[PDB]
Amino acid sequence: SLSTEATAKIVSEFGRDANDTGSTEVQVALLTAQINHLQGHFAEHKKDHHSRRGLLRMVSQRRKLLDYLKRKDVARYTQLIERLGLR
Amino acid sequence: SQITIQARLISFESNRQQLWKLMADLNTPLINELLCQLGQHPDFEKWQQKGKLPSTVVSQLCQPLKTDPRFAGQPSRLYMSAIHIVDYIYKSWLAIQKRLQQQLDGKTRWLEMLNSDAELVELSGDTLEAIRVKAAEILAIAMSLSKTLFDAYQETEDIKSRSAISYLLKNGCKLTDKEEDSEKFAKRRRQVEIQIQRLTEKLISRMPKGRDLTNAKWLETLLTATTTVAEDNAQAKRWQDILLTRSSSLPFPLVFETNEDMVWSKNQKGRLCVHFNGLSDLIFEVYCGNRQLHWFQRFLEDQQTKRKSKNQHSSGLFTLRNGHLVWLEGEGKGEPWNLHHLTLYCCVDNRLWTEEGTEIVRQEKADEITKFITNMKSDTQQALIQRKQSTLTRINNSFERPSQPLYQGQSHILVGVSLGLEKPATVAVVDAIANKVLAYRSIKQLLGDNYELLNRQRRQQQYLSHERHKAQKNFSPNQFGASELGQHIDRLLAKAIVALARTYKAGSIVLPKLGDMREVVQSEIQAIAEQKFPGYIEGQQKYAKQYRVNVHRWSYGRLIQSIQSKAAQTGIVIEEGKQPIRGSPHDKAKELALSAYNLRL
RNA sequence: UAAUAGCGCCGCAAUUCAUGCUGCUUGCAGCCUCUGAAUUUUGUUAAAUGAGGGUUAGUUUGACUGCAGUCUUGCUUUCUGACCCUGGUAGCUGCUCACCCUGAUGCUGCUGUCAAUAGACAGGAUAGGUGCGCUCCCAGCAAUAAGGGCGCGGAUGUACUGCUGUAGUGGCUACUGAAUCACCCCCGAUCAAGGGGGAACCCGGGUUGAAAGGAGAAGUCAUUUAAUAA
Repeated sequence: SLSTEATAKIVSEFGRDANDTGSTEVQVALLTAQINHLQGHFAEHKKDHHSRRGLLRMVSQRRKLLDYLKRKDVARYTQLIERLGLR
Repeated sequence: SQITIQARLISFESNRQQLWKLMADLNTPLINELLCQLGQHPDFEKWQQKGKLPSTVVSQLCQPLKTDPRFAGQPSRLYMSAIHIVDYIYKSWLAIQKRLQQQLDGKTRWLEMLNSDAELVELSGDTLEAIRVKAAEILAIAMSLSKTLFDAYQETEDIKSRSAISYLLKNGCKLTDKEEDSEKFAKRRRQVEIQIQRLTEKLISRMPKGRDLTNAKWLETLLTATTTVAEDNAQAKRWQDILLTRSSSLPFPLVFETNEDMVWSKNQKGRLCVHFNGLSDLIFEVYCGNRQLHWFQRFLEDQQTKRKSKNQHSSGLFTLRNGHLVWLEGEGKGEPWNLHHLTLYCCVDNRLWTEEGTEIVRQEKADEITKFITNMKSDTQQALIQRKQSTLTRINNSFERPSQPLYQGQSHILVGVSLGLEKPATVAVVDAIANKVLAYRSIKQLLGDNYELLNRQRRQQQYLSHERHKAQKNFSPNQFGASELGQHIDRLLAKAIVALARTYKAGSIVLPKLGDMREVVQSEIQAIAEQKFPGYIEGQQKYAKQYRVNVHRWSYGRLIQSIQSKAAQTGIVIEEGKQPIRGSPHDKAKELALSAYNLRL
């Protein structure tokens, strides 16, 4: 999981205001940071079957938050996808 | 009659690495030739209807793949190994599917036919006695009885009077006076409905999957799933089912179906050596215990005897039949050809060891080849016949071999073996003309000094099943079971039963027609559980877990095979019969042997 | 302190016969000295089973020829012995927790010493409960079965381990500590390789624990762990 400094850095950059501890844009940015660091380890230690459980949860949570934001506000959804480099 | 023996093969890296590269490259057309039939082939449903693969189709898919830029680097015998394996994969899978289709139809007839006594009265518009009288007429006509009654129901509808034929069939081809409980009938008719449902859920089976060593689909899916967003729950789960899949680490084995495509020799150091057709640069050294060495010396003696005799003796009687070359998985770190272990598994027909046994195979093949030639009676067909006629003349020229008189047993003395859940075996030796039991054995006698091993097997199954549960909750790789102990116990009983059959000069060993006990129990316990937890499906599954699990762990097919193998190596005939539903384990064994004796005519 | 009960095994006490023991009537009479089946009972320095994790190309189960002489290979497994350990730091990573109640196929349970903090040090497979074990039972913990209660911010169009967080417990990779044995001791080789020196006993030769083998490929179902979904 992320360092303390790394979370604080990510919430301050995706949060719309000093009040955002966990808007849908902050929650997807923290799952995205985790997934990138986890793909770099799980492709190397292919035998680590306890980390595949962690990845498949963490990707599935991101997709639900994105589908919710798509219907709620397509402009916020489009800007979030750009800023996270997703397709 | 056949057995498999084995040795590890040793050879310097360059040879164990070159062979690995050919098998990692061969393993791939073993997958592309399944896909060329899995989805590509248009006729596939005609094969599923017939239950058999056409004898040339895999070769006709492989021949143009021999020049493929991906597959072209391999010897002519490695392509025949590919064609062999893919032929056997589908020739098995289609034959599994056909018997399931036949069972589903063969019970769909019965679910339509199985009626309550009140339904027979309504459907006939007549009395249940009129039905008993017509059932008595049908038995009088009939006198394969069960088959004849199913034929007489298919044909001959006879103004719905075939309802009386269904009355015979549900009563086990016999007349019955009693009128049945509709609750017992409801359980009975429900078991048939459950078996129909489960057969369809099984018949919808997966296609054969090849050993993809590349991880390419898995790596592509990983980078897809982590960098992109799925458009559907079905797509997000499709990536999960791929990412959870464990990939294979070993290529398919080479199969050498011609015994002469292995060449044997003796090394300067006195050790035995082998080489394969198309790999004749790569000499390998045999390493095996002296408990098995006598076959590997016999391989070389069979070969030298033919070569010393200007090919006038045939490998139609060579002790080696076919070889399967396989990489057994090693442990720790290293390149695959330094980590794994080349092992050569030789199929051997054990009755070729002796001269008296070789003469059986000479007569068996000489009769089969004579018939084949007379059935053929083409261009290359003319050369196939010359090869068969030349085998038929050469097979008469004998190898110098060990002599041992054949076993002979008394045609009236039989060993009955009774299998069950609590007693894996129990034995009665019957003189069938005296109607006299010569001896009985229970398990405590039937493996003597080893009787502690049954208690060990039950402790080990229970202990290890709990440890596997605890280990899975922690994602530990430690996953172990009593399978090799159960295999040893089934072999101890197989030796003791045949030693007992030899002791009393028995003419045969009798084994029960157990059939598919696992599926039968699974439907009986479900039809019952549905009456005790209606609507609560989780409670229905929990109803008798330990009984259903003990039936799925019951090794009856492996004990039946272990006895068959050891009996046929000794020369004792195997016979079969219905095992009684009631009586003690001894009475079951007694009546089983007497039933198999009564079935002689 | 506690663990009374339930369930599975292990013998021990009997009772009933036989697949056994004496006869000739080759099928009866007779009993339980053995060897075995069935039921019941029992937990008496009775007897018998008895899963903390690991270690040897180990020994014996082998082939051929008339029980004697030749040849012998180190494969895949099951036991019995014996010995060793109860681990070390260097990264990567999963899960779990605002705080409470219920407490799960949940974790933990040995001897001695110092602390009496939660942990070190030295011993060790006798290691909570019984003759021996359990998903059962007792004791402590319980966030990491599950359900319910419920505080304050963000979000609030159905998403919300998403906040209250530095520890707990795992997984994996690299290096490393001990045993690398089959009567002990010593020097080595692990796709190979053996050699040297002793103790004890039997009648200068042996002995110094035994067993099993049909394998590959594909498909399926049984519970049981994880993820996902309505």
